[PDB]
Amino acid sequence: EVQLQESGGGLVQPGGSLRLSCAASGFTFSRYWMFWVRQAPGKGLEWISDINSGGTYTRYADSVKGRFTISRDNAKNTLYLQMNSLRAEDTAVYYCATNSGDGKRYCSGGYCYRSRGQGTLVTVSS
Amino acid sequence: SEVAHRFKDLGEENFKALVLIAFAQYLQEDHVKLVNEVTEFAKTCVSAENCDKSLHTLFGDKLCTDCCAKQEPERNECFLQHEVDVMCTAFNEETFLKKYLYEIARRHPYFYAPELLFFAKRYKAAFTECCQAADCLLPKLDELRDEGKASSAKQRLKCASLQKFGERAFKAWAVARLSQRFPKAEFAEVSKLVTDLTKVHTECCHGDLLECADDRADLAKYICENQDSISSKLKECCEKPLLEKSHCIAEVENDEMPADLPSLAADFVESKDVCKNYAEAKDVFLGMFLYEYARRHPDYSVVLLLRLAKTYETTLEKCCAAADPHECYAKVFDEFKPLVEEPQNLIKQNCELFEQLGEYKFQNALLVRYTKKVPQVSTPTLVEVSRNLGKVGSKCCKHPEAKRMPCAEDYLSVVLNQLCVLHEKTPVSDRVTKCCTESLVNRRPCFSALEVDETYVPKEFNAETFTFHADICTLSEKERQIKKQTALVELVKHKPKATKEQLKAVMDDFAAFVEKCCKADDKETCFAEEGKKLVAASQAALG
Repeated sequence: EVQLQESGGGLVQPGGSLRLSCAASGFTFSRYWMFWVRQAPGKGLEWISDINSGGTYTRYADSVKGRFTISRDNAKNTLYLQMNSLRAEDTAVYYCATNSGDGKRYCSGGYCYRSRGQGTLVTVSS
Repeated sequence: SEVAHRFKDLGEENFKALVLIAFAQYLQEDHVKLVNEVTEFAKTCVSAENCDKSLHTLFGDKLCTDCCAKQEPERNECFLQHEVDVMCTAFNEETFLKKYLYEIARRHPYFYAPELLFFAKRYKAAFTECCQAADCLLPKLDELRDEGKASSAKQRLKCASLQKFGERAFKAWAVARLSQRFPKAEFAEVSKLVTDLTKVHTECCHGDLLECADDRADLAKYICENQDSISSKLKECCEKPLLEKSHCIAEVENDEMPADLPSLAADFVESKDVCKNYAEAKDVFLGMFLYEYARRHPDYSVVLLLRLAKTYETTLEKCCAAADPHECYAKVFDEFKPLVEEPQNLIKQNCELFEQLGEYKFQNALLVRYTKKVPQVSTPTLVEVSRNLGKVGSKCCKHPEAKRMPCAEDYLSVVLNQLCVLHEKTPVSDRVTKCCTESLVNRRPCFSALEVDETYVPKEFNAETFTFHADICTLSEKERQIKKQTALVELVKHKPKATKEQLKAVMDDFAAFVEKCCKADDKETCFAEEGKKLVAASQAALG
């Protein structure tokens, strides 16, 4: 029943900007946390931003802080990631994740999720 | 400028209270003007020179115009090593409250600054109600005074444990407690609070004060705003004023757990994936195990849950290196059964005993029990420790079993720390130094592991110690009781292999004797005559 699905990716270039989105199914969006995690060309998962259920708290890995913003719309069951000042190193498949449900846990990159989307590719080529 | 930030946040009334405590603790009234002086500097503070200067340095540089050698943050670690009618008449109330505040602040060093501000507000409320009242201010005041002394003892614990052991251990402790307290919350929420709690505690243990009051205020801010995701017990707490609201969430009771929760075994014992999950995110993975175990078990002490998590961690470290990990750690829950049962039986047996004996004879039984184990401790120390352990009995055994282990843990942990502080400054037992040295999950079990000392040679008979005088009839119940409890400890040191049956028969004789002569018309004569029949009674029983 739980369903996450990323959108909003494609090719962009240095200096530029892009917004990602995620729609939710299964259990209610409002009651849980949401997470954006990424996978660069030769690496595993980097956990880059977190958000609490009400939207009142956010956290950012150093490597994206200042430049990124996470936020949500509980009415639309939709998570957003607003990316500005994009660099070469922001190339990655971006996913979104949550720990809603009583599904199995899956640990990777130093944290654990229960569900993840299929993940959208962003390329930041000069 | 931090001094500004905290001025703007804390306020003025709270700022001034806060400066009142730390300054007072460090110096032992004359410099109270200096605290009002600091506020004037703060308004000055908000690019003036001496402004945006480091908070501790400005305090550290100043008061020390008491070593003062380096005046830096590496000096602070060295520094840490070194009448109803009249009361109403004072009610400038602000001056009257301020003198009252200094005195509590002056009396104890490790009081948690934020809590101190709260008690004062309650003290004001009672006076405001009482003057209109024709007379019960004194009961309200007594209530508040009694609560404060315990906090200074718990805080000493918290900070020493953080110095003794790393934040990993403190975070883990916190995770265990908040999961119990807030089961319906998910893991990411709990983790958020612990990082915040730890910082506020780490700083006040640091003694910066300063930010932790602001950090406590923000933390209290956060909860009430986000109740939806925390606890269904927060509503009332979260309609009060700030110092009350905050102190109140510290005290809020445990929320109910979600119904039909799954078994932890799938995802911690039934999954092929766990060695991989452990390797990808070890401390997070372990943290979540503790979250899941804790939230299901409010009837467990925090330390117990820390043993279980430790056990589990130890099992993954060996099992994940073995041939078929899955098999190797399949039995791990069978390991948790004895760890859970040792404290439960111990609570069961001691409450059984307390129930059947009452507080006073319970204390007498413990007195016998611990004297034999450690006969080298001084008689006043054995009396006070046993006396306090007995009260633990009366506070906790009233509660059903589900509430017993956390209560015991709460009060027993303060006793054992006070005890260990005493032992360090005048050691008498190697076994005790070791139990005091050992890790927090093992402190109480080590103490539980003490045996009778079979080497101890009996104290020679002395007559005075087992003779009572008529003056004893004038004493309060506490002091009369202590009198006989001193005799008992001395009796045990003189007859250390005597049965607890023979020992208790004599102690009751001491009781019957004091009872009888304190009713007599001529006391002095009763105490001399019947004093002979006591000597012959103990001789009959014990020789």
